[PDB]
Amino acid sequence: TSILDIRQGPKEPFRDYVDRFYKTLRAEQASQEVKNWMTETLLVQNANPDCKTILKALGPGATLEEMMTACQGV
Amino acid sequence: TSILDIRQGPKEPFRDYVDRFYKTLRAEQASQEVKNWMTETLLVQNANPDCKTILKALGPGATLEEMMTACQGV
Amino acid sequence: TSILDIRQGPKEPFRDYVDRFYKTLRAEQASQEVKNWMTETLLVQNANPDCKTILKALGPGATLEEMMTACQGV
Amino acid sequence: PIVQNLQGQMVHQAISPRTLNAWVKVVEEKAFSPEVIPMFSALSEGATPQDLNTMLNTVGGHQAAMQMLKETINEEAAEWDRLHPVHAGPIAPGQMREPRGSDIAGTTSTLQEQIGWMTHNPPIPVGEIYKRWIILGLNKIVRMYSP
Amino acid sequence: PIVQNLQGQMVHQAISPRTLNAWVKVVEEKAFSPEVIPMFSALSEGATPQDLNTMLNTVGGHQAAMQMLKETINEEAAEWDRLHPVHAGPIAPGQMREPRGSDIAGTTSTLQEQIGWMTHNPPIPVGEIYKRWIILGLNKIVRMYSP
Amino acid sequence: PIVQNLQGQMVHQAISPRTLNAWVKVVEEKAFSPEVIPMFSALSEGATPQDLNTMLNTVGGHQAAMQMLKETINEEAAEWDRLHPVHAGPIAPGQMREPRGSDIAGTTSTLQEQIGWMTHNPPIPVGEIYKRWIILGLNKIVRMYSP
Repeated sequence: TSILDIRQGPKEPFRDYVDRFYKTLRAEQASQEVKNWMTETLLVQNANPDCKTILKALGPGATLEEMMTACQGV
Repeated sequence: TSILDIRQGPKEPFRDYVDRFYKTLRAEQASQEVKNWMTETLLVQNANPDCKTILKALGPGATLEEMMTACQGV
Repeated sequence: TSILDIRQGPKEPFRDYVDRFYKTLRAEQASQEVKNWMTETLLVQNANPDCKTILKALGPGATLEEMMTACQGV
Repeated sequence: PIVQNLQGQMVHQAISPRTLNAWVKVVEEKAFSPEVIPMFSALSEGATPQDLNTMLNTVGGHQAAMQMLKETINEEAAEWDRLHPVHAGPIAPGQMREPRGSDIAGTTSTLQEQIGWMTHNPPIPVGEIYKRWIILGLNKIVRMYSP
Repeated sequence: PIVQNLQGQMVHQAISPRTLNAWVKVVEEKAFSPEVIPMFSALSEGATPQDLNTMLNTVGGHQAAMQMLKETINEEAAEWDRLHPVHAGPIAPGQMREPRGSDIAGTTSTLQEQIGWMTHNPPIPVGEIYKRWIILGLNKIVRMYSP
Repeated sequence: PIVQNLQGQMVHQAISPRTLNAWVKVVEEKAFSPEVIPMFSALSEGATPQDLNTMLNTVGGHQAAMQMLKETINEEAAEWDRLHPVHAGPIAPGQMREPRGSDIAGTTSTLQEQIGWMTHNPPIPVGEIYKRWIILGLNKIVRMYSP
């Protein structure tokens, strides 16, 4: 399965999705800079509308514990 | 469970009761002399009437193999 | 789950509750003095009315074996 | 633990994983049962304070008991400090310092310090002092946890 | 790990498969539970950075946590480099180089280099520095993964 | 593998059955998963080419992958021979011969020859060259077997 095919379900907790992401990211062998680009970009983009909304409110500069606690009720 | 609460059932073999007694006696930490007093006293006292009757006929001076073989049919 | 969310049921033995408390207290990393404050305070406060009543009668200075034997029938 | 090497000296060697796991498994299976105390005693043969905190800290479950024990260990330690006052004047360059309750509990002492005391001549049995506190506190638990 | 040989010197010996498997099994069974930290600590006795990356890299599952840890290890490493600047002028022929955050993380250093630092006199405890970062990052995880 | 003996020399010792079985079990359980590569790497510590063919030949199942690997090992070996030409004139009596791709793959060399190269001064790391080919070929597999 390709990294672009990794997406969050409509009922799937973000948490279970983030695990899937760094597992697939774990099978990507690209430069770190590209993998940083993938992190800030693709993760949020394939996140579900309800959490996506939430993550837009965190702004930039956000870290994984704060994202992970931010989308917990969703 | 306290040692005073250890008693023989009306259908319970003595044997199964004597096992319970030295297990609970095993969790008592008292002087040996007191534990000797408990042995000759409490064991017979909380024994069932049918075996109790039997044990009264053994008299004093009796040892555990003879008590244990004495109340076997009961 | 947060330490403030740890509370005793209306039918739950205190014992099962105290176990839950020092497990959650085991995941708190605060200074010892604060954790002492939590011990004397929060434990009794979220204890059920029937045992709570009991614990009020022990007064202060009480230790865990005496609390644990005090709320046993409740 | 501190064990004797082939050469004929006392050196520290680490405790084994299937020893660790055997300690875990005992606790899992027999909880507060009395057989735990001889069992403990055998598996604590030649053990350090440091190894004894490791064994206590690696418990899961029975946290009411684990707290009661801790508090017994500190009481017994407070009592060590009471009974044995600190000694007169400054510590000699030629000598090493006397232990406190917290050195016996392993807390304020380092491993090399724990090896100094035990390997030195006369040796001091800081394991056996903690061991009695553990066994004493084990009696407290056993007596309480009887139903 | 780097262990003491019978002859009385510190030499490297490989870690054992049933030690490896015991590390695996702990993680399988107790996931993020606190008992994992003393357990880790015992099984990391005398361990190298290289062995510590081996243990972290051999995890399966819990990849969100594994990434959070990585990122904590790099933060703690970035902080090592910040706090300890590089030293004045060229490296002496008679001496060996001071470590960076990445040498502590095992990344930029070789095994023989990791043995140089630890076995040399004075020795530098690059294991214990990584160990705190691991334990610190373990606290982060434990606190998050509390429900 | 070639291990260091107590006397302080490098001697060959055989690999253990529960090591062998642990290799088998990894492959059984985690198939093409990435954790297989650090795992491999640990269990290949101090290993010979001969031991590495033993490990590859003892696989059951996943024969499409096993063939892809073989063919990668030969490609990487063909590349070794290309990059490193044979040396000028006849082989010296005082010296031992340079390896080819097939000596690295273990095929054309004997064990005593594999021990000559590794134990001799300078030593040549024919294990580590095969190891990269194995890891490289492992990447090929992992990337393909991603779904």
